[PDB]
Amino acid sequence: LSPEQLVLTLLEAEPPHVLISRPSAPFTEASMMMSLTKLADKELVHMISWAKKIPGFVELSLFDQVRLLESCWMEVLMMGLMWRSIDHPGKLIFAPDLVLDRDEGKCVEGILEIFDMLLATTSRFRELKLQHKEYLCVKAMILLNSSMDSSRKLAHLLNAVTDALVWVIAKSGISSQQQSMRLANLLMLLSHVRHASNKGMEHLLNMKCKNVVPVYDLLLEMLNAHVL
Amino acid sequence: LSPEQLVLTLLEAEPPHVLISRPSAPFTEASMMMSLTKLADKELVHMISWAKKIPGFVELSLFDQVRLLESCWMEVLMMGLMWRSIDHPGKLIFAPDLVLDRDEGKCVEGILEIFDMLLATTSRFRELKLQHKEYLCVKAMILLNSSMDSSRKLAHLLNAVTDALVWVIAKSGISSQQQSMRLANLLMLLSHVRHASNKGMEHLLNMKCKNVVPVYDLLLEMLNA
Amino acid sequence: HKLVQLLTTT
Amino acid sequence: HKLVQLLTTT
Ligand SMILES: C=Cc1cc(O)cc2nc(-c3ccc(O)c(F)c3)oc12
Ligand SMILES: C=Cc1cc(O)cc2nc(-c3ccc(O)c(F)c3)oc12
Repeated sequence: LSPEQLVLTLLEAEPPHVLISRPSAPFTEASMMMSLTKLADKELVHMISWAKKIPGFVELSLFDQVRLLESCWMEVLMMGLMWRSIDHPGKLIFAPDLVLDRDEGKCVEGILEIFDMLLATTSRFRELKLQHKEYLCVKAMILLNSSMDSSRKLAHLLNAVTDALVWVIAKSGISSQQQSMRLANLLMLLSHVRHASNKGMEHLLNMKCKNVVPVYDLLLEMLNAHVL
Repeated sequence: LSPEQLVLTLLEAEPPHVLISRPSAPFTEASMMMSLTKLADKELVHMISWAKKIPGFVELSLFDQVRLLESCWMEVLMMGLMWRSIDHPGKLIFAPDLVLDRDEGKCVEGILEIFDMLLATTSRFRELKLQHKEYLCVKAMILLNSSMDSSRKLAHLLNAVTDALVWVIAKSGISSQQQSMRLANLLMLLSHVRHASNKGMEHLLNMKCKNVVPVYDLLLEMLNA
Repeated sequence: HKLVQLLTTT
Repeated sequence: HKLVQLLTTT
């Protein structure tokens, strides 16, 4: 399986566009958190189908499949969030019917801090002019690299996806030095996506513990499994 | 400044190893946390001197400097810990006479798990056969990339260290494709160092609240950020 | 255990 | 502030 063919399979694994089916209206702390959680739950279902479509993923032991997804889910959701927001500065496109402004994150205590992080990182990917194919590899790497017989498979799969990202960068046709700097820059931004996801989890857990948000089953499980 | 001059600069900028002795009696939850907090406090002081030697660091605004350091200090401490333990599988060299076995992490509620991921990452580094010059670049990158026109200068500084990392990897003589592959493999591990770094800080806050060990001055300021 | 059932069904 | 001191006073 060549780099181009692996990248295409990721394109094919891409989850469908998700909408929360909400008529446009002003956000309150209740409506916002209810929307974020409802959207996260829907995306989680699509995320599972996505991972299964990654060559070799289902070949992994069921234990690894579970622990990989339980640890990275929020990070994957946020990476998706940033690719959707790339062409819309100042905005966070969680979903077509869930577009938020920085000032709207002020109605929920502690979230403004996080929106600013997401907006910053997104602004950074925009500066680097992240390409769709780079997005695809990076997102897959997030899943395969969250591993904090089946072990070698994971390493092989992760290596293959890295190999694919290098290929994508090589196709851009920029100098070899600029290809090394770009690869390093994209990989270093993940640390920032990971940071904003750690904060998003802390904030979400806090919200669940207060039963302030109806935490749907899949999302409750993903959340409960992570902190544990 | 060429990539080589930058590496030579960081090489000299390396902080000297902090000397701390292992308690005479076998570790207790408290004596261990005391050993760790004390070592960290001493290393933190050296870390500040090390940072000011990273070309251009002192040229950033005092606020960027502080934000950068508060944001990554523990990850920097652990990167150094992993490098020191590179050649000692199953062993964690917090310092010359503070060699903790993976087992001793039992006397501290919830630290063993952290010792395990620290040892795992260390093995990944051993497996990649991380080189001293690569290590120096990566550790500095940890500091300059924790951004968690001084902003414009921070980027330039980060690219310079990245440029040096690329230069060092080229000096290994492997194919251009493998140079790219090794670069990716090295950086993908920053996520794991970071993970153990977050588990370590959260675990330290917890021990402080549990009054299991006193945490003040420099260490406390960094803990709260 | 929705995760596990979704991982074992299509 | 200790951090600030080490960064500027040292
Ligand atoms: C922003 C902080 C944040 C805080 C919180 O308490 C719950 C959240 N849920 C998300 C979220 C949902 C769907 C996505 O696709 C995504 F990228 C993020 O972000 C959240
Ligand atoms: C292991 C978890 C851990 C937990 C905790 O509550 C306090 C800690 N301090 C360190 C530490 C100290 C000096 C170092 O040089 C280093 F790398 C780590 O690790 C700690």
